Amino acid sequence: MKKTYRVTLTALGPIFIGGGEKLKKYEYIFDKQKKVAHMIDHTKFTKYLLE
RNA sequence: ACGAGAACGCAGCACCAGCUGUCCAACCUGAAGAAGA
Repeated sequence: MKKTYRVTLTALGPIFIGGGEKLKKYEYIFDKQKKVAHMIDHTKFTKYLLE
């Protein structure tokens, strides 16, 4: 008979799996001043470009 | 100078009454973004 054993994932290491791909820095910011990176949303960017 | 002549087989009348094209059934099965960029 089926049972229930709850399991967790203490991902001590960083993870990568594929769901898609993106090209060079045309919609994401790769800063180097304070060493941070950024990825954009969609709707706010659309409104920003509209204005 | 016909066993003759004259004489609508015609008049009234709903192929109609009741009746679920319904019942059961999963659009379901099997299938890593890796890899020497």
